[PDB]
Amino acid sequence: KMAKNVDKPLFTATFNVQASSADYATFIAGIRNKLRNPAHFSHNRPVLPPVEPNVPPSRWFHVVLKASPTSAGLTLAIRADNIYLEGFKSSDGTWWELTPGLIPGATYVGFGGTYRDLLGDTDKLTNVALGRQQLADAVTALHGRTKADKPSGPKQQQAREAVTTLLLMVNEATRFQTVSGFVAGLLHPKAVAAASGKIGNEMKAQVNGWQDLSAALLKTDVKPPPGKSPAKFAPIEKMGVRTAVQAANTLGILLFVEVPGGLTVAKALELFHASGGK
Ligand SMILES: Nc1ncnc2c1ncn2[C@@H]1O[C@H](COP(=O)(O)O)[C@@H](O)[C@H]1O
Repeated sequence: KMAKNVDKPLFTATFNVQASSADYATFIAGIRNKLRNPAHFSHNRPVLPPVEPNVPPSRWFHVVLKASPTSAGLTLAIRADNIYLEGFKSSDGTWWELTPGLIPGATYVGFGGTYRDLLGDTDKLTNVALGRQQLADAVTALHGRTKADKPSGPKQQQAREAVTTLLLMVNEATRFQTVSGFVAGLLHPKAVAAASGKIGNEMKAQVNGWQDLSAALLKTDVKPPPGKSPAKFAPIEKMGVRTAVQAANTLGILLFVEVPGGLTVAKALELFHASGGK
């Protein structure tokens, strides 16, 4: 079934690609803040509300990426429950989708939104150059797409790399303080040489295990039966995350996961609604 409210975003976050590192950090933090379930934090990190059951994805936000403070932005359509990128809007007004048949009126771009779809393998995230120019070039490539272009092998490859670039610099940045901090570290004033960088294996593991890391921290919040010890964090060595404090420093915003003894989908959504959440 088709998604609802794709063009009725709960909020819009906007970033000028030439703006400062501080403004980028502010931009990412604001996304996390607007996505949060105000009734559910873990170690003072925000947790997303659960995914709504019995309905197709009906909660969305937009990210607008601008080449400059005056320029028309590239609009991204992202789910507000799991931060999945599913759509982007080019300058001619065409909505492109990463899943065939998901967004009403949209045109399928020719490939999917998983890293296997985009790179061939999730192990290849360590090969993707990130930085200010890569961000700007990705915005240019996707924003300039027109409905009438004849797709080509090279153009699709360009489009894949552009989507991958944005997924990392927007979506994964939102999910992980490690990734957002890394990207913030690549952004400098014009007086500084152009810079680019690739993520290491720890961040790759984090990106490929968001649910696992979210669940691992959530488990530590479960109050024990009386007369027993608080659950201890189970290390995830591949992510470089051995303790709950490290997990908290790593997680930008947690995916909601039902863990034994914790909130259910229904109860967390009940608390979300009671706190004003939409
Ligand atoms: N369209 C997407 N946008 C952003 N992240 C995604 C997308 N699809 C998959 N992921 C990531 O891949 C993980 C596994 O997704 P799945 O294929 O649904 O099991 C998710 O938890 C996300 O971290």
